[PDB]
Amino acid sequence: QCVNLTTRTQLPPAYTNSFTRGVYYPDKVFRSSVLHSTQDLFLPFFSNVTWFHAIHVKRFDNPVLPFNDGVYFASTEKSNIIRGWIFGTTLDSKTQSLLIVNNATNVVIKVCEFQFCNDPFLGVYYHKNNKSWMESEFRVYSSANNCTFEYVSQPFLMDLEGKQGNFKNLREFVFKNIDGYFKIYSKHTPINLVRDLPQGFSALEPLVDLPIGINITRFQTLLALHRSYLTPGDSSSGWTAGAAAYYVGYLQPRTFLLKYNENGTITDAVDCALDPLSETKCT
Amino acid sequence: LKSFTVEKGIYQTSNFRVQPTESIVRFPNITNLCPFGEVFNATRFASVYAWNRKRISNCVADYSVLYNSASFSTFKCYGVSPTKLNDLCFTNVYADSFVIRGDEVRQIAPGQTGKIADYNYKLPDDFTGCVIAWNSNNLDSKVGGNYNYLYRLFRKSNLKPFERDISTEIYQAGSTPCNGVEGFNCYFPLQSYGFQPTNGVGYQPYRVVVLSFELLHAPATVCGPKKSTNLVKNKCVNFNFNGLTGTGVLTESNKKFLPFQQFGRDIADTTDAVRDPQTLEILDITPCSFGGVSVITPGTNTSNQVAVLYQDVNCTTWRVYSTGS
Amino acid sequence: AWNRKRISNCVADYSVLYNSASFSTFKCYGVSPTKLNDLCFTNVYADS
Amino acid sequence: NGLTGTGVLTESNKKFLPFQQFGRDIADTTDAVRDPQTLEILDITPCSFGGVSVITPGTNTSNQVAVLYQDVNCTTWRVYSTGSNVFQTRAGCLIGAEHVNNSYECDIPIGAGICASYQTSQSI
Amino acid sequence: YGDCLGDIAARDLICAQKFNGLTVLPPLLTDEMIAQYTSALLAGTITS
Amino acid sequence: IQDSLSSTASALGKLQDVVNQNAQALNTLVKQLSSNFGAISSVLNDILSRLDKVEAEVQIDRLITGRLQSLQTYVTQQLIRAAEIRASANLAATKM
Amino acid sequence: SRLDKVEAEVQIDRLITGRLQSLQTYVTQQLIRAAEIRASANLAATKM
Amino acid sequence: YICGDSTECSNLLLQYGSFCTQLNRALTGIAVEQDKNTQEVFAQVKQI
Amino acid sequence: YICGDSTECSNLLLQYGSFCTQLNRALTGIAVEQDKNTQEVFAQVKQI
Ligand SMILES: C=CC1=C(C)/C(=C/c2[nH]c(Cc3[nH]c(/C=C4\NC(=O)C(C)=C4C=C)c(C)c3CCC(=O)O)c(CCC(=O)O)c2C)NC1=O
Ligand SMILES: *[C@@H]1O[C@H](CO)[C@@H](O[C@@H]2O[C@H](CO)[C@@H](O)[C@H](O)[C@H]2NC(C)=O)[C@H](O)[C@H]1NC(C)=O
Ligand SMILES: CCCCC/C=C\C/C=C/CCCCCCCC(=O)O
Ligand SMILES: *[C@@H]1O[C@H](CO)[C@@H](O)[C@H](O)[C@H]1NC(C)=O
Ligand SMILES: *[C@@H]1O[C@H](CO)[C@@H](O)[C@H](O)[C@H]1NC(C)=O
Ligand SMILES: *[C@@H]1O[C@H](CO)[C@@H](O)[C@H](O)[C@H]1NC(C)=O
Ligand SMILES: *[C@@H]1O[C@H](CO)[C@@H](O)[C@H](O)[C@H]1NC(C)=O
Ligand SMILES: *[C@@H]1O[C@H](CO)[C@@H](O)[C@H](O)[C@H]1NC(C)=O
Ligand SMILES: *[C@@H]1O[C@H](CO)[C@@H](O)[C@H](O)[C@H]1NC(C)=O
Ligand SMILES: *[C@@H]1O[C@H](CO)[C@@H](O)[C@H](O)[C@H]1NC(C)=O
Ligand SMILES: *[C@@H]1O[C@H](CO)[C@@H](O)[C@H](O)[C@H]1NC(C)=O
Ligand SMILES: *[C@@H]1O[C@H](CO)[C@@H](O)[C@H](O)[C@H]1NC(C)=O
Repeated sequence: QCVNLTTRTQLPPAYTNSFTRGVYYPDKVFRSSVLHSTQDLFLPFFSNVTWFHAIHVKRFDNPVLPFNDGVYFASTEKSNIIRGWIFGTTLDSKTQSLLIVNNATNVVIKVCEFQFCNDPFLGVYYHKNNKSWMESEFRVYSSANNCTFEYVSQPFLMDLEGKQGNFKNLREFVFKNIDGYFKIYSKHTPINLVRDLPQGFSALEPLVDLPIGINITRFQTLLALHRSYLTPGDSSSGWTAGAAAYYVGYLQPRTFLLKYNENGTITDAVDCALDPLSETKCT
Repeated sequence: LKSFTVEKGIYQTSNFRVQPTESIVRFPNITNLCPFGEVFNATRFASVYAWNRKRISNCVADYSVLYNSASFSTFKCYGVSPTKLNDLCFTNVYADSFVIRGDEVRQIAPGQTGKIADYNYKLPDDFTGCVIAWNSNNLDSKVGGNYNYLYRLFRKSNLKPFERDISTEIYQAGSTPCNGVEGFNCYFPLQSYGFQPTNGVGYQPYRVVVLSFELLHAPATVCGPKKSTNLVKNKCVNFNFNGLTGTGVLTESNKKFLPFQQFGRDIADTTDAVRDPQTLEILDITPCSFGGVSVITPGTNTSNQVAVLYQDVNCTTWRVYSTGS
Repeated sequence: AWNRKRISNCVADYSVLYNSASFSTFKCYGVSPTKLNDLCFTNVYADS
Repeated sequence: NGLTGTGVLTESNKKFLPFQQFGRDIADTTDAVRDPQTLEILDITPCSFGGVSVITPGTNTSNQVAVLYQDVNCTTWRVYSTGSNVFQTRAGCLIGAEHVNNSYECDIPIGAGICASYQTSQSI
Repeated sequence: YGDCLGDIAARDLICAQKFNGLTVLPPLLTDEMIAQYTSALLAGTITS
Repeated sequence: IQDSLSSTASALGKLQDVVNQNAQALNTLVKQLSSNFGAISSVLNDILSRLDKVEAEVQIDRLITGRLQSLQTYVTQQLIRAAEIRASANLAATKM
Repeated sequence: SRLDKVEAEVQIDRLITGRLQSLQTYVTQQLIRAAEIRASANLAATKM
Repeated sequence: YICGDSTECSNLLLQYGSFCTQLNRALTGIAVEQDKNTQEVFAQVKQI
Repeated sequence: YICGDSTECSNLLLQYGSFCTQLNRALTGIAVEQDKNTQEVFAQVKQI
């Protein structure tokens, strides 16, 4: 069912900086006006993160990336393009794989023995006669057996109409797989920048803890393209990309000094043993 | 002073320590009894290489109905005392059920070795919860053999805690590749148990259920069979909030907790604020012991009259032993 | 009159004892069972 | 042979007796070891050594700092970052502060008759 | 570090002290400065 | 001297140092109540509400030992500071 | 290298407590010696 | 300070009353010494 | 000094940072006091 895309033009990879970004709540305990020291897996301050983007100019990036003790994944978008993740070891129907997809109607999370093909994606079609954008193509996998987990959310409709201008929505996620538990922290922010990650601070709140029990070493991102009457290609040349970006970083065990204000929200943090001044601040 | 005689002067005694009045219990109000018959009284259990995991919620954990039948040969609990199971509330209880051989029941424990503990099922080193195991020779075993239960024998490396491996690929023991065929130095990983009613004690099927949970850190749904009590305030009382027991005064609060927070802690890492499970409101907990006390006395060979000085308090009743004059 | 045997020049794998010979009692003092694959032993005596 | 650790292995000069395998220090810690594969002695040395000090003005003034590494020449080496403005004193190697020839009532005591201050662009 | 690693076949006190995190800081005033101060005191008490 | 004392406020640091030292010592004594000291928790309530009084005494014993060590350290520091302050007071009395 | 991290924490806790006790004793001795040396230095300054 | 507002720990702690009493005696001596220091420094003259 | 060049023991020891910081503060005070003592004793005169 799924096909192969033969239109992308490749460029050397791009890297950016993580400006004091990627701090999440370590526990579910309320603290107010406290300087609290913690020892956990965090994204180091001023890290050299990787940048991927989907534009038409064409660039359409969704490679297989490693999974080293956890992943910090940020996404800047305006048309809800980035809409899925796939985690697994081999992705070749020999080991179990985890799939999280938002297909504009439901949020499906499945731990299942999938047969993923080379280029998984989703596809939206635009109708000229009346103004209605609808999702029509779902080409992630081909078969699924021994299918353990199951979760389907309530139905809904998502604004997937093509919008241009300036990037609006920034969504940050932290995934970590420990002791059979897949823990996901999430956060959403409205922004008005055009190119890169805004400089600022934002704490990530716990979102979900899935008891999956999977050996996870690799992961991949599921984007959505657009099909229009402008390009008369059949399946591999008639695809036009949207405009979105996502940044990837890896977590490491570190010591952090967090500041809880009077209301009980994290406002500042010190990545300890970053530079000797930070160590002095720790002491 | 460890003596019957006291010299003239002033001495410092213990602070004004006040005793509690009554005791209260506040548990979330749940009426359902979660299934003890779909976990312990089921008709079909999964194999050990693919063990069954079930989440349980909205409980009244009584376990007093398990006395009429289902005598358990093994019941070992880590992280909590067995006698305190009726005074606690549990956050998220997971039941892991499977069937093994009796001689292997000793391998279901933290920090153990063997084929079960290495290739099939592994428990974490920091384990909270506990293990139950009982003999089921008259249910899982039949004459002529019962090969419906399988287990893994060959694996490249040991498993991680709470990890499941159900893949069935040919295992290479020597150096030549196998390429999906069974031959010389190319074995099949899974093999079936052999269960018969005439086997020995060791070679008999044992059903094992492992319960995993967390205590006193997050909002709890599974709770014990204790009753509830009315809420009192502005008095030093003994409280039991979701298993957290203490003494203090409960006062109306102004903090607003996030929807996933239940307890608040001080800089000294002690409980300060708590959310009432019955009605969602925040209350602050304050100790009811406060204020120093000093005694002024002449020599005991002169008189027995003394004076008492209570620090940090006006007198213009109050927190005094006896007002007097 | 129990039997004592000295063992030497080993590769202590004990992974071949999984095909058969299920042990009802296996209790180890002075060393953790999980560290038996990361150690070398000086002089092993088996008393049977 | 089951003894796990971290360190630097160096050629040795000690000669063990035919029935000895490990050597120990006065603090009762492993110092020398014989290689089981080929019979030779190697000394084990920790790879952590040398003190570090940080000279800084108030954080409400500037974020620039200087780092003094004890017991090391600078005349790369065992430093976090070489950078520039390397200065050599008898208390250690100073990185992040330029050297002058004047002499005032000194502000921040570094040591061995050397002090530091925040002056004028703006620097240490 | 290249000197304490040099004398690994010979026992030393300062190397063992420093390898365990016990360091000695240098005094702020050197002996030359103290000698200058003493000479100034002598000159003041002799001439004036 | 009146004008100099009125303008500056950094000449009387020898007393602010003592006040700050005492306050900081008390605050540190308060801080040291969050240490596990090898036990499973830093609160008596959790240990009492999770374990019966046959295996909960070990953690309580460890906590008691740690708290006593902290108190003794504080007392020794106070004794040394009292000695030096007494020497300073004797010098002041001689000067008066 | 001999025990896993479920029964090896006890010995490490004991060792940590002992080392901390040694460090505190050393610090107290140094404080007392510093006090007496400071008294001697004050006497020397008065004499000068 | 140790386990205030608790009953079982008080029963356990009853075997450290000598230590607690000794600490309190030291603190009382410190306070009395400070009062004596102030009185000795500032009350040299007797007639106002 | 306690368990240098080890990772697990550092994680265990993270619950004694207050003690370590207090010891270091005492030692720093001692060193500053000694420097002040030398400066006060030998720098009575200002003009060389
Ligand atoms: C991918 C599946 C997915 C994930 C991992 C996630 C978090 C998430 N995002 C949202 C609002 C909400 N959530 C989303 C979608 C997203 N944030 C994303 O990371 C992605 C991929 C989308 C879908 C494209 C949108 C487009 C909006 C419309 C307003 C807003 O920007 O929050 C919710 C609360 C919805 C309710 O309670 O009624 C949650 C749990 N949400 C999802 O749908
Ligand atoms: C989880 O998956 C990884 C990758 O498949 C496993 O690592 C491999 O282990 C085999 C053992 O023979 C090696 O041949 C491979 O070279 C390893 N690959 C990598 C990237 O490390 C790993 O063993 C699995 N973890 C568990 C607990 O089973
Ligand atoms: C007879 C030669 C053995 C000599 C080796 C001596 C020490 C090294 C140890 C092996 C551990 C005990 C062997 C059996 C382990 C049982 C594993 C199981 O199935 O649960
Ligand atoms: C896409 O490419 C992969 C390998 O390059 C191949 O296995 C697959 O058959 C291809 N699919 C299509 C539709 O060409
Ligand atoms: C840091 O980002 C740059 C991009 O300019 C890249 O060249 C470099 O490889 C990155 N460094 C590391 C260690 O990845
Ligand atoms: C009009 O919009 C609907 C959905 O909104 C779409 O199915 C349809 O294609 C459009 N009408 C025609 C004639 O295509
Ligand atoms: C997985 O599915 C295959 C065939 O669909 C079957 O042979 C096997 O028994 C299943 N394994 C598990 C654990 O369900
Ligand atoms: C805390 O929340 C309140 C809203 O009730 C807000 O007015 C106040 O500014 C917040 N305090 C801080 C320091 O932000
Ligand atoms: C039972 O629980 C609900 C909370 O949803 C609460 O509103 C109600 O008052 C409770 N009933 C009693 C008798 O407290
Ligand atoms: C278990 O099942 C049997 C019959 O199915 C029944 O007699 C028994 O009462 C049940 N026990 C429990 C605790 O439900
Ligand atoms: C095997 O052991 C002997 C020691 O007798 C040694 O000489 C030889 O080098 C070793 N073989 C290898 C590959 O190291
Ligand atoms: C650096 O080593 C040289 C000898 O080559 C020596 O002159 C110098 O004393 C050393 N540095 C210091 C600060 O002593």
